[PDB]
Amino acid sequence: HKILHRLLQD
Amino acid sequence: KILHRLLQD
Amino acid sequence: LALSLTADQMVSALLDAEPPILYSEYDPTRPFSEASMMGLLTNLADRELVHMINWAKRVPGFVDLTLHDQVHLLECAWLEILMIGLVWRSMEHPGKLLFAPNLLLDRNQGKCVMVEIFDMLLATSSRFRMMNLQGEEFVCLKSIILLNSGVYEKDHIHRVLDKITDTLIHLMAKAGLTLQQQHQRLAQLLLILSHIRHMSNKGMEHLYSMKCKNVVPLSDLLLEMLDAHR
Amino acid sequence: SLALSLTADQMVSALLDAEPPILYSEYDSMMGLLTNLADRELVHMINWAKRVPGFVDLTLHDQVHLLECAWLEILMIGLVWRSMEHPGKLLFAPNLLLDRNQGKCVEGMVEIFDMLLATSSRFRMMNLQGEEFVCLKSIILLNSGVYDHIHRVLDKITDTLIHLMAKAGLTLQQQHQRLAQLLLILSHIRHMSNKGMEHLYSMKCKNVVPLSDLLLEMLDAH
Ligand SMILES: Oc1ccc(C(c2ccccc2)=C2[C@H]3CCC[C@@H]2CCC3)cc1
Ligand SMILES: Oc1ccc(C(c2ccccc2)=C2[C@H]3CCC[C@@H]2CCC3)cc1
Repeated sequence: HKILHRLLQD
Repeated sequence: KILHRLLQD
Repeated sequence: LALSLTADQMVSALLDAEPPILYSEYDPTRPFSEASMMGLLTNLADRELVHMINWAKRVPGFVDLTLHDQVHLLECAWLEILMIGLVWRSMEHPGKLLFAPNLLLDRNQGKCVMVEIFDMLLATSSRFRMMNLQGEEFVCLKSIILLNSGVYEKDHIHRVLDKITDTLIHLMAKAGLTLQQQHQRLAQLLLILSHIRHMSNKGMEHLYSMKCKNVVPLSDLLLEMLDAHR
Repeated sequence: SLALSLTADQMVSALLDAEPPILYSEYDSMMGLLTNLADRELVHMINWAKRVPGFVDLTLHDQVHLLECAWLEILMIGLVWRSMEHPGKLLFAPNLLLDRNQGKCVEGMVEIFDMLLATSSRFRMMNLQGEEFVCLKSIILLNSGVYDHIHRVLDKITDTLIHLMAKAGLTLQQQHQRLAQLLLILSHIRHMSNKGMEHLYSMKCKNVVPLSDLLLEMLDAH
């Protein structure tokens, strides 16, 4: 996935 | 510069 | 001298300064080739620039600036000004961009050359329609764009900007908006200016992508206005 | 929404509490240091964004887009804010204080440096307050989409800005003038971000700088 995408849900 | 000439009057 | 106007006198001056809506040289009796669309826009924009220049001179406070700063402001703002005009004209025509009364651009046409720019221009336009942007507000915003284009004579621009702000507030207050509504409306309108700045920079890139590709027959004036942005 | 559930003072307090820290430049070359700094700043920025009232209320799709659109703007207003106590200098980090002359050996950056310095000077002359700064930065984030809830939160932050100015003793006239000037500076920040984005992409194309994975993805959104 996109890093920004993962960081926002992590 | 063309803008100079047009900016007169 | 521009600091001695009333809000009504400021509006009056700005309305008088308004350039006319121009026509394109599009022939309706003949089939229009899609590959000539940029030719019509370039020709149109080039003619709009002359009217814009004389409009700037009739913006209170502008002539008070030196010739150098008048040039720098016009060089920085010209595409922004063309865009807010375009956005304003396209309000009563949902889904399309009214470059001219005889030049309407639809989204699928943008797919022939500019789709991303198109959608942003429409979004800005519909938002003005959603907010019921008034003509008096429009001329204020456009004059603000002109005076706020230069990033890097100083205090004068500041005082005129405050003057147009008071004018805008006075217009909203005259319309019957509460104090809170005036602030919120003022905020939303100026935040839309950031979008106009954004679209201008993207459009400038798009103009360079085509000028280098020999796809847009530009005038000496447009080449001069375009080269100002690196 | 939480943002619409807060008072003006509660909004300010929440934004101040959400603030990311000032980071230091690190070794592992000017662009190399900037890239490493920005990359670590982005991680804190994302965490900051999740702490901005109203932002979490958005779908994750909307959150991605806003951050993809605003990230360089947010980096820049932060840089501009940090540099206010250093006339003619950019405080990228406490151990990385640069003037316009350092932005020469990279091409296209010295022009951006001049604009950042001028923007920092404007905030300095306006006596910009920290409370106002966190409001503007949140506005930048929520307005980045040139693409009703967001509008409501934007109105909330607008009222909050007006509240701060009223508390400071500014008259109603001074309030809408100051508000206008601050928001007009956001147009300059948008402009600088667009140019910065151009510079970064050209440097990536020329393969002169190694941008991080996150920066690559963020930049590829533009
Ligand atoms: O009123 C306007 C506003 C903008 C334009 C022009 C334009 C400007 C200069 C030369 C050629 C086209 C453009 C360009 C190209 C596509 C349509 C619009 C918007 C973005 C940049 C043309 C007329
Ligand atoms: O806080 C900041 C602000 C800006 C920067 C960076 C930056 C951003 C991303 C990657 C690498 C460098 C930049 C670049 C290069 C010049 C300095 C500034 C401003 C314009 C683009 C870095 C940190």
